[PDB]
Amino acid sequence: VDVNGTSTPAFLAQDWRRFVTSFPAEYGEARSVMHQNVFGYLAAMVDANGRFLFGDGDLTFTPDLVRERIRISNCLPDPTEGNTKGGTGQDAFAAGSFVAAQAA
Amino acid sequence: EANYDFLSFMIGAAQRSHRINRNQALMIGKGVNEPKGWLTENCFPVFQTLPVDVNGTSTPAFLAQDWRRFVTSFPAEYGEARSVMHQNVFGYLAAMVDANGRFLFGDGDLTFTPDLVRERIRISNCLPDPTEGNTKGGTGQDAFAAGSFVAAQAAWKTAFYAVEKRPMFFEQYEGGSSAWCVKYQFGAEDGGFVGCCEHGRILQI
Amino acid sequence: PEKTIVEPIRLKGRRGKIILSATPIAGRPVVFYGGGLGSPLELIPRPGSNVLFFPYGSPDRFQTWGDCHTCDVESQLMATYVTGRRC
Amino acid sequence: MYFFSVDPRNGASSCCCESISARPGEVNGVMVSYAAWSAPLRGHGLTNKTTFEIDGVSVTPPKVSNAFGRTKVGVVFEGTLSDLFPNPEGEQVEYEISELNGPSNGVVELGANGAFTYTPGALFTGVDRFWFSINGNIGEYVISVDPTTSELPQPPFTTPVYVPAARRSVDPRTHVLKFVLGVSPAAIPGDVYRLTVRQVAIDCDGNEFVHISCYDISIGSCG
Amino acid sequence: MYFFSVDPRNGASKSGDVCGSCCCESISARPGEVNGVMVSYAAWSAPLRGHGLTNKTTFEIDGVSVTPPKVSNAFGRTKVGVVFEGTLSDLFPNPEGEQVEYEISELNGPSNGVVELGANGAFTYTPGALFTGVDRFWFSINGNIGEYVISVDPTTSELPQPPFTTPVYVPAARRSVDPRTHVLKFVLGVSPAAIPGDVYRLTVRQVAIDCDGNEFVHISCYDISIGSCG
Amino acid sequence: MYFFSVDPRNGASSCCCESISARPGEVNGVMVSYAAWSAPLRGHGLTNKTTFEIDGVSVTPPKVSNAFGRTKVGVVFEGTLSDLFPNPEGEQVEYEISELNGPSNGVVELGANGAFTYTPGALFTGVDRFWFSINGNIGEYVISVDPTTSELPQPPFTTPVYVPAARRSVDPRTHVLKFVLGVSPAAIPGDVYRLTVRQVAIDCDGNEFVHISCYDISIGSCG
Amino acid sequence: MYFFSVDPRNGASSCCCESISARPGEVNGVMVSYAAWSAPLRGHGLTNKTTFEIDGVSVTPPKVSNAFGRTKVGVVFEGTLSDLFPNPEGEQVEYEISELNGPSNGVVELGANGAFTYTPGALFTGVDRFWFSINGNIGEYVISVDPTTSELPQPPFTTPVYVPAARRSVDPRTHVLKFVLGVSPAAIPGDVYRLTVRQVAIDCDGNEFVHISCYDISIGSCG
Amino acid sequence: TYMKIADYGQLGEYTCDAKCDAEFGEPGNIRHLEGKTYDYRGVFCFNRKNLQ
Amino acid sequence: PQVLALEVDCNIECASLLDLYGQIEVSRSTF
Amino acid sequence: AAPSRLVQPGCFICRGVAVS
Repeated sequence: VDVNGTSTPAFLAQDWRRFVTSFPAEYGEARSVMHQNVFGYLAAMVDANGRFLFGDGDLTFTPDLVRERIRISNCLPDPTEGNTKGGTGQDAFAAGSFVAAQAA
Repeated sequence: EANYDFLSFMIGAAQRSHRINRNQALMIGKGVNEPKGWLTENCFPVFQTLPVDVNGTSTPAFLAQDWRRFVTSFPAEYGEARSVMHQNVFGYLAAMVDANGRFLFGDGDLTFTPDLVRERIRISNCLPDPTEGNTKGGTGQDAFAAGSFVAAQAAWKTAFYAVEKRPMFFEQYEGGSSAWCVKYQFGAEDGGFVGCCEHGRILQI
Repeated sequence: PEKTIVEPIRLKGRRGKIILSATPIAGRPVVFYGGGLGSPLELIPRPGSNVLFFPYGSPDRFQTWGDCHTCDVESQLMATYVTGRRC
Repeated sequence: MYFFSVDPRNGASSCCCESISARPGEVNGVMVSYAAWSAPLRGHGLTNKTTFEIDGVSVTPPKVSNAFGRTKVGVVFEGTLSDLFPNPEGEQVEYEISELNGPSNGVVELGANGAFTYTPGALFTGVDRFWFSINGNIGEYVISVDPTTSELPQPPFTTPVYVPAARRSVDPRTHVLKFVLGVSPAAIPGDVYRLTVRQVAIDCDGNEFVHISCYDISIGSCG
Repeated sequence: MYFFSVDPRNGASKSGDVCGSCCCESISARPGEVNGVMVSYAAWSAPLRGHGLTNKTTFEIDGVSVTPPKVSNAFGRTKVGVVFEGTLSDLFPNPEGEQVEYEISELNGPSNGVVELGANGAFTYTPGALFTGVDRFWFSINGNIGEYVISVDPTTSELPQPPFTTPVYVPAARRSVDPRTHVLKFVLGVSPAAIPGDVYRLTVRQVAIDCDGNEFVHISCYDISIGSCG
Repeated sequence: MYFFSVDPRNGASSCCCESISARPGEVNGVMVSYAAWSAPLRGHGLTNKTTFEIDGVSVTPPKVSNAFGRTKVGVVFEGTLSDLFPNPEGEQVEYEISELNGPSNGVVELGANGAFTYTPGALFTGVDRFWFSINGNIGEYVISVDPTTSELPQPPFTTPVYVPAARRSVDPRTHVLKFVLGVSPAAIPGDVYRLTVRQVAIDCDGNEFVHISCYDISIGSCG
Repeated sequence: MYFFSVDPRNGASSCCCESISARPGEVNGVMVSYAAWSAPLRGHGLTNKTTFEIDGVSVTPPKVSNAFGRTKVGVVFEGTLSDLFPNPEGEQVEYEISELNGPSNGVVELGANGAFTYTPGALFTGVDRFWFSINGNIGEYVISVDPTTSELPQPPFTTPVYVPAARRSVDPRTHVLKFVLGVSPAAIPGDVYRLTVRQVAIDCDGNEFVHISCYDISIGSCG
Repeated sequence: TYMKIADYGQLGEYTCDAKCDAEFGEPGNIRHLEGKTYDYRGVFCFNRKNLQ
Repeated sequence: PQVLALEVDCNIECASLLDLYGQIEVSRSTF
Repeated sequence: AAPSRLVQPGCFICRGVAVS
């Protein structure tokens, strides 16, 4: 995304939805695994005006995960470099990193 | 000497080739000795969508505003009519964003999945699939390549008929089997034809 | 004197005594391609004694059930090496 | 059918290229067995990315020139056959239409003196060839019948020795290459051509292993 | 595929054939080929019981006879999609007077474009649509082969200047080693511009590793001989 | 094909240079075997860095002079053949054109008195030659047909004895040098030329060893 | 991997010392089997109280001199290469940095005239060497990268032939001594060094049996 | 080892209803391939008094 | 040499647009 | 399989009024 003409790497909620619904349903039901910082990264996103994309005012977004097929395992690689990386205006988000998986 | 069964594997390996060939031919079959599919028949009235502007460029596109317009424009007196689309289009729909940042459908629940049967959208996977391998959403060199199938909609119980005569059969061919090569033979008979092709419309980019 | 030999072989018995015609020199792995096994596999020979012992862990079998131009027959078992002595 | 087992490039084993005899008019087939060179390079076998090239090492340029014409479908086409043979000396001209190489979708009424008329077969749109012979010199005459709308392209005047566009096939399971080697009826006995073959292998990951060989075609009469 | 058994450094040596005359073993190559070479360190590293080989091989190429080429090379530059034009006549400064039989080999032509050879040292490179990168093609000015490299720029700023591949080269990363059997593999590439007769020398420095992590270096050389007709 | 074994330069086993007989018009081959000199120098054999030089020891300068002409493509060329033979004595000039050494891409029709017309090969651009015989004395006439655009350069009037330039080859496996020895049709019988060959071998590490030898080419007739 | 079975000191079975061939650059391994000497001496086998000594019997002193530089972390270091080749006669200096013996944790680019720049890898402190080649003659240039704090000591300018510090071992179950023998890249071919080994066994009560032997290391190129 | 059914061939063709014969189709591959299993091991010692 | 019963195949159908179209059944091959 | 992109629709709003 072109942050004032710089093109930093990014990953926004629109990408997460388009990635999980693309799985061809004739393969069966699939679960997604990812590091818990990523799920924290999704939960703290913001729209242009400042509101939250998930749980529009709750201080917390804590959804039923087993009803969303996400299966957190803090044992995979996380693109947030633990934390304190990723999700910047500039100077973060390692191009080429891993985010999450999905499969039967 | 096999530790398996080729035959029952092959018997299954032929019906799978029949089911997928029949359904595909019934869609895109070309005239002679194949039922004329409704795609190539090209008598369903086809609706094509406008292009959009971006930085002066006139890229073709497909907005949620179109989909609602297309579905609702079915004449009411023809009856109730479902829709058909490759799931990559429905994935393209659920992932749209309004001006600021909100999703259009399913605002703030990580996923939009309404009961299709209530929105009358039967979904498939061997339709032309305009978003090429889910890689042609479109802002620059990803424009939809105007002139592609997107979705169809028709009162199917009267817009197209599929006839059936005999299900598949398998018969040994004594003769031709030259004492090395046991040769089986299979076949089936069927067909289809387009009825009144006024009930039914096609969307395109 | 150094000469290679593309030579079809067969598999005598369980352990597969491989009767190569000539003697394939030395540390040079004699390859067996085709014959169903998708990828080729290099086995070292035994100096002087052409006879080899085909393993029992073929990584592929790449069968072709359900064909009528060849009735499936069976690809072709072959083997190449270099027998001659130099100098 | 010819067959050449190529050398495996191991530092082991009169002229350089192998020998191929050819007869004017024949269209034969060649097999090459790349097994000895591709089997050790265990990968995904061969790939259909072979490239050919034909060069002339002895030509004896043709005496009679070729020519080309045009006509609409169903319409008879007539033309000359004398302005194609500039003769150095002054002698007589015995024009002849080789029966084994006549047209394929019409008939030709060869007149007495370098004149002919070509009536195309009923309802036929395409290209048609027939090989005349002036004083023993052979050259082809190409006629393209157009489907009365506009036109067809102008075909490329087949060479003395050629390999067809796409009749090659490569079996990755036994490392064998096949192609077709056709010789025009206008080939001149004694001439020699050279066919170089560049065949590409592939590793497990997607890189290339090139290999080049050559062949010497000798146009001989009576095989 | 070549094969070589490296000498074991045992105080004894020179087993097998070695029809000797030089030091480095011999390798014959033909201009244009890209072949595969194997080396079997089993004799030298197996006694040195440890973690076998490592992927720290180092190669070097130096020529013992070059016979400098006649025609120079050249560089060309053009943006994406835009047709390129260039001259091929000032690349053959000839000492004596003779015509210039320009020719483009159908075997070494471009890979993402097409070229129409003109009447006098002119040619049209129309790069492939929707393509940006570096592309070459090997001309032949009266027998002497050289390469002409073209980079089509993706219309933004520019592309860098590639290094003009040498006669003999070992590709960047196409080697491997199987520590279970002590066998090294790599690829040996020969440019189409190598002159038949020349001889290049390839030096290979292979390093084993003990049970604890120290080194056992091994140096060997090979004499690549650019011969025509295999 | 001449086959000379070079002296081994070991300080051990009429004139100096060996004898090579030639005939005006022949283009023969010569093979030299450096095995006796370069084999004990166990290394990488020969390298293609040979160099030839031709010197005359008996010439008997020619009675007739040569000539150079020029014309464009397709346009008929005319020329004379009378100022080419400055006759010391006063006699007749029996012009002639040998059918063995006629032109290659045209035709010539001698006039009655030193006249000729070379109608160039239609659609051909380059250079052509032919050899006349003015009263037994032979000389050459060079014609260069230009591709109608600008001009063509001037060819060098091929010498009596020449050694083709690109036909030199050496086989490092058997220590043999191959080169060609062509004799112009203008070489006068009885003359003697001298060819000096400087052939360079190479040790195992790339250094140089030079070897020099000479051959006395004696232009004879009747073989 | 050399293997010597030492003399058994039983009054029973050209030069004195056994031979060892070594090549500049290699790092090889050696085995010695004291079984025939220490097995009858029934004790506790060998002990790790061995000592080595390296002496030169032929050196041919080096032509080029070495040099030591110093620098901190991250800071680029610059140096010349012209004050290191004392040439008694006048000759050109074909500077060359061998790609094989380059630096280990940095990178250097050779200038055109005795110049080079060693830019160490980021976040690296220690000692780094690389071997240059002035006109065939080989030397070394040792640089130390300091962690910017105070200073680093002086490294010992590795010798032509060395035995590494602590890589010896011994197995008292089979009476075998193992050690490493490494040759510098600057050792000159043709020279000869002498390696002496003092091995001490042990009886049941802790006393000592000494044993001395020698080995002649001859630095030869090409194995 | 185990089976790896690659791709069912294309068998039927929808031919005309006059010929007294079918037409051959492409076959399928099965690719009997294998795979091994690794092992995991280690040790640890103790005194006897120092454990009582 | 421990052949399993595993039969990983991993090929897909489509869905089917057959329960949509109106169905009719005929015995003769010409209606 | 080679890494394929995942281009999703941008901010698509309007079809009748160009911006000044």
